[PDB]
Amino acid sequence: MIKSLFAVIIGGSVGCTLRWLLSTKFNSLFPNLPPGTLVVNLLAGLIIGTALAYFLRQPHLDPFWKLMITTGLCGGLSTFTTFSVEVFALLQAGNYIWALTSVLVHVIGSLIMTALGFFIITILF
Amino acid sequence: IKSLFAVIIGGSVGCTLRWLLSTKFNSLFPNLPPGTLVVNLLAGLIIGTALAYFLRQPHLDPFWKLMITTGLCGGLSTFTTFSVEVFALLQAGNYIWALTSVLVHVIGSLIMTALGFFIITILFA
Amino acid sequence: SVSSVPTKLEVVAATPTSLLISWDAPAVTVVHYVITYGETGGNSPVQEFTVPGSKSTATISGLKPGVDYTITVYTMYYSYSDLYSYSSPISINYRT
Amino acid sequence: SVSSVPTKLEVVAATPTSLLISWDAPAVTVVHYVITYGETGGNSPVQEFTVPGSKSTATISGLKPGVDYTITVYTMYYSYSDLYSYSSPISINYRT
Ligand SMILES: CCCCCCCCCCO[C@@H]1O[C@H](CO)[C@@H](O[C@H]2O[C@H](CO)[C@@H](O)[C@H](O)[C@H]2O)[C@H](O)[C@H]1O
Ligand SMILES: CCCCCCCCCCO[C@@H]1O[C@H](CO)[C@@H](O[C@H]2O[C@H](CO)[C@@H](O)[C@H](O)[C@H]2O)[C@H](O)[C@H]1O
Ligand SMILES: CCCCCCCCCCO[C@@H]1O[C@H](CO)[C@@H](O[C@H]2O[C@H](CO)[C@@H](O)[C@H](O)[C@H]2O)[C@H](O)[C@H]1O
Ligand SMILES: [Br-]
Ligand SMILES: [Br-]
Ligand SMILES: [F-]
Ligand code: NA
Repeated sequence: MIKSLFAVIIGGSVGCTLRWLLSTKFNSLFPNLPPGTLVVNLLAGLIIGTALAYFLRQPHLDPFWKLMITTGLCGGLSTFTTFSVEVFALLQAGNYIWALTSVLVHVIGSLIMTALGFFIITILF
Repeated sequence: IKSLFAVIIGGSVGCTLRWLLSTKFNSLFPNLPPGTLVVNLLAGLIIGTALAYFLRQPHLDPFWKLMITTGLCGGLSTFTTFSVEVFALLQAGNYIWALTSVLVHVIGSLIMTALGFFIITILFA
Repeated sequence: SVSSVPTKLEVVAATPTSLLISWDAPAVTVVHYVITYGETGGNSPVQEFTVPGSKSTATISGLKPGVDYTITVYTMYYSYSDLYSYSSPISINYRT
Repeated sequence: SVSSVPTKLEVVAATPTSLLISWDAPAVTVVHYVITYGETGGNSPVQEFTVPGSKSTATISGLKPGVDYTITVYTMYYSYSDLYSYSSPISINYRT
C-alpha cells in the first residue's frame, strides 16, 4: 500500500498545489462566483472525463498512474469545501441569487466537462 | 514556499484520508458511495468550524489556516469523485440516485458547514 | 473487492429462433450490459449487443433451430478503484 | 490584494440626533458591516452595531445635537485566502 500511497500524495500534492495557485490568483476577480475554484473543478472534471474513456480502452495501465491521476491529481485539484464556503458566505451575505447560481454552474458544469472529456476520447478512438 | 508546504502537508493528509475512506467504503452502497459522501460531509464540518473559529482569532499563523483549509479540507473533499459517480449513475439510467446524490452532497455539505460554523459560533456565546 | 460479474444468467423462455435471457445484476453501478452469443461449434461469428444498466433481461433473436449457442453477459461498470472497466463474463450454453 | 475596506463613506441626511450614512461596498463578498460611532471629543464610549452585507446604508440614532461624532465602518468579509476576516476601517467626522 506504500507505493499506492506515494501515487495519492504525488498526484494530490500536484493537485492541491495547482488549486491553490489558481485560486489565489483568480478567485478575487469575481467574488459572486470565484472563477479560480470553478476552473479547477471544470478542469479536473474534464480530466476525469478523459480518464473515464481512456482507462476503459487501456485495461492494462499500471494502477499507480490511475490512482495518481484520479484520487491524486483530480482528488486534490477539485474541491467540494471551497465551493461550499463560497456558497455559504454568499448565503450569509444574503446574496442568494449568486449562491444558487454558484451551485448550478459548479454541478452542471463539472458533469459537462466530464461528458466532454469522455465523449472526446470516445470519438477519437 | 512555506505556504506551499502547508498545502502539500495538509492536502497530502486530506488526499490520503480520502483514499483510505473511499476504498474501504464506497463499494458498500454504489448508488451513493458513502466513502465519498463522508469525506465531503466531514471536510464541510471542518471548514464550518474553521470558519467561525478563525474569524475570532485574527492573530493566528496563516500557515495553520492554509493547512487546514486549502490543504486538509481541499485534499479531503472531492468534487470529481462526486461528479464521476453521478455521471456513472446518469449513464446507467439511474436518474433518481443521480439526483439524490447531488442533493445529498450539496445540501448535506452546506448543512455540515453550518453546524461546524454555528457550533463554534454558539460556543463563544 | 465486490464482484462485477452478473450471476444466474439463464434462458427463462425459448422459442426455436429466440431466447429470453435474464441474469442478476452485480453489486456495482453497472453502466450497461453486453450480451454475446454465437454457435458453440467454433465456427459462427460471435455477435455482441448492449442493454442498459437498469435492465436485467435481453432478447436474442434470429437464431437457428436445434443449434448449440454459447451466451455470455458481462458488464461495463463504474467502480471507485478502476473508473469504467469491463467485467469478466458469465457464460451459458443453450440448445434451441 | 483586493480591498475589503469600504470607500466613499459619507453622511447623506442628518437630523439633530440622527445620521444617515452610506458607503460604497468593497469588491469582495461582505457578510455584514460593522458601524461604530462615538463623540470625537475624548473618552465618550464608542458604540457599534451591524448592518447586513447587502445593505450599504445605515441610520445612526439617539445622538446629542451639535456634537461632533467619529463614524467608522469596516466589514466582515469572505475572501479565499482569509475565510472570514475583518477589513480595516474607513472613518469620517461629522457634527450634528
Ligand atoms: C438549502 C441548503 C441549506 C443548507 C444550510 C444553509 C445555511 C445558511 C446560513 C445562513 O446564515 C444566516 O443568513 C442570514 C440571511 O443571510 C443572516 O441574517 C442577516 O442577514 C439578513 C439578510 O440580509 C437579515 O435580514 C438578518 O436580520 C441578518 O441577521 C444571518 O445572520 C446568518 O446567520
Ligand atoms: C444534468 C446533466 C449533466 C450533464 C450531462 C451528463 C450526461 C450524462 C449521460 C450521458 O450518457 C448517456 O446517457 C444515456 C442515458 O442514461 C444513455 O442512454 C442509454 O440508456 C438509455 C436508458 O433508457 C437508453 O434509452 C438509450 O437508448 C441508451 O443509449 C447513453 O448511452 C449515454 O451515453
Ligand atoms: C438550514 C438552516 C438555515 C438557517 C440557518 C440559521 C439562520 C438564522 C440564524 C438565527 O440566529 C442568528 O444568529 C446570528 C448570529 O449567529 C445573528 O446575526 C447577527 O450577528 C451576526 C454576527 O454574529 C451578523 O452577521 C448578523 O448580520 C447579525 O444580525 C442573527 O440576527 C440571528 O438571527
Ligand atoms: Br477550503
Ligand atoms: Br476520482
Ligand atoms: F469536477
Ligand atoms: Na479536493
